[PDB]
Amino acid sequence: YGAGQIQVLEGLEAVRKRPGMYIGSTSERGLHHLVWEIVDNSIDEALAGYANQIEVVIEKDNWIKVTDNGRGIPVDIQEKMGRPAVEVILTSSVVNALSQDLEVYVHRNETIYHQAYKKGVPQFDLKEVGTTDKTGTVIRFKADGEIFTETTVYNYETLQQRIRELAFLNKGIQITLRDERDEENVREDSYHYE
Ligand SMILES: Cc1[nH]c(C(=O)NC2CCN(c3ncccc3[N+](=O)[O-])CC2)cc1Br
Ligand SMILES: [Mg+2]
Ligand SMILES: [Mg+2]
Repeated sequence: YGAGQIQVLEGLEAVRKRPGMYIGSTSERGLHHLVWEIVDNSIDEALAGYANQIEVVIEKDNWIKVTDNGRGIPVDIQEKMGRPAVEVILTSSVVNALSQDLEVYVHRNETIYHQAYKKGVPQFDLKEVGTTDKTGTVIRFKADGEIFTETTVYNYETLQQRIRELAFLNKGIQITLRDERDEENVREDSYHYE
């Protein structure tokens, strides 16, 4: 209703109108860029000194799940928007705007908080769903086929090459890639340079 929500909605419209100006293209390259946008957040949180494990999973139907053991995206009610910080951050995310569905689970304050979105729009208010003794952020997203019209299927080797490189370039971070798309044949590569 307020000036805040208005700018968020205009922001989503702008990203979906010209996706290639935000992520380079809507080809297979652009699809893979979505993963790097999320993963780069976890890398920064590790470099800041608050995380050291990152897991990227290619799930059934080419959902992507990214999990870190950082502090967790904050959930406190923000001054600007009057909404949880996590909601504000994710409603301005290009990955969220270009995903048909996105989910977040924040582990923080010994609590698990959950919110879901479609094309960047929150589907309900941030909800406490359980408790935890760890901190971290889990992001699950499904790329929007309306945007990524060529393909929404990830290439394991493409993710693997860059994930390995990230681990090599950011020594000490454990980065794991797992492909669960075929439950009968699951592949996993784990990188941890010392
Ligand atoms: C997958 C993933 N991980 C993160 C992440 O770790 N974000 C950090 C950003 C800094 N955070 C903060 N922590 C404490 C106070 C204020 C903060 N902040 O400014 O967001 C913790 C989460 C964002 C996303 Br997608
Ligand atoms: Mg509570
Ligand atoms: Mg380590």
